[PDB]
Amino acid sequence: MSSKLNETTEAIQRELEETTYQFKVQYNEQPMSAESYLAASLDDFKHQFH
Amino acid sequence: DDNMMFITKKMIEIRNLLQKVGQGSTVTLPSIVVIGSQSSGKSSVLEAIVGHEFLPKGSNMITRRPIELTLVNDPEAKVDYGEFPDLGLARVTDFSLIQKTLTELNQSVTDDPIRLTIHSPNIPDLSLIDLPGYILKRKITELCDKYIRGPNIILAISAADTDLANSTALQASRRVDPRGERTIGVITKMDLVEPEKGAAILSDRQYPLKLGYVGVISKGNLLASINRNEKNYFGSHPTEFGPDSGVSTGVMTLRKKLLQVLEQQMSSKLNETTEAIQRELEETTYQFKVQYNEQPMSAESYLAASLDDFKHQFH
Amino acid sequence: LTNKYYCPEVFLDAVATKLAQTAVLFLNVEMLNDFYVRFPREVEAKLHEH
Repeated sequence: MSSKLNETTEAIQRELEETTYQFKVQYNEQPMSAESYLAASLDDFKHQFH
Repeated sequence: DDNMMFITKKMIEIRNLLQKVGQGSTVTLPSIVVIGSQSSGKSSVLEAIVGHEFLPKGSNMITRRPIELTLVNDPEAKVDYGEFPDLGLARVTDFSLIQKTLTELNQSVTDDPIRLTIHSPNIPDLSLIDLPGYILKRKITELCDKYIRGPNIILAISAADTDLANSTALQASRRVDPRGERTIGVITKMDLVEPEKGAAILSDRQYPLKLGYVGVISKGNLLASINRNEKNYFGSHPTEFGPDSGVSTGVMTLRKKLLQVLEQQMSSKLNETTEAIQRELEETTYQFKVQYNEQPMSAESYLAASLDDFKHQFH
Repeated sequence: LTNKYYCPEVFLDAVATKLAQTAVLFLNVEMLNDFYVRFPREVEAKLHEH
């Protein structure tokens, strides 16, 4: 397991470095909670209706 | 005869609510007021204890503040437990703790009367209050005279050793009630008198009142005992004060009579009280009409209204 | 206006409009504004709760 530790570890880093650059190209890494989305939509619907 | 207790319990619950409505809730329902002279006052405290179960009383009492006892029928409840309304959610098992606290309030000594609530299957629900008995002293009579004046049902006690003319309790009950129609008398410490002596006292015409007098000697498993002795003792002179004798005695009949009277008088003040509450509901409803046109509102509607506003604003 | 029994079309149309308009005043007040006050609280409570 220890001997496989160095190879497995880098390979996780590889998958992560990829994910991070996909966060960078898609969405420009801007953070997002579901709440931050629902809040923005709800504040738009409340201005529209009133 | 459960339908029978129940009417009283809901009435006492109502006494407590009218009590608690608000600042203008001048209105209320009556209850038993207990008054006794010094030998007579000792007799009263002992009797009240004897009446449901043993409870901290006597020793030395300032008697500065009244104690409102409100009792609850306790069917389905297995522990003699009594609690303090303000001392919220606290239930006391042993009445010795009740003795240390309520005595800790007696030596603390406002004029506020501590409310009490006790639940025991043996006790019938009641609603008596015990104010200091006659013996600073002027201050004490001012209070007693006050409490007695209004149409409460007044429970005077009298020590047998003292003559009737002499005792302050019965004489003050005759100061505020000349007709004696709203006041019952209890003759205490009656175990040390001849039965002739009981007939002298339990029955008199010298100062007669509706509801009669009730002689009784009052002084674990103490309840049952005071009960077994009361049953046993009339046996010596069963004739002089036993069934069909014009006098009435022992704790069971007196409690029957108290039930009845409370139930009767309260039923009486019930219409005028209810009229009064309707008046205070009408006032509040009309103010709802002139102000806010009776339209509904919850705090959540008010905050939601304002936040929709602030959000359009900031955008 | 006096030939009202001669022009039942015009009369009935006028009866219809008036009823519609005074009916409309109570309708607006009692229903419409009730809707403008309750609707946003209702949408917030029920959305967040959902």
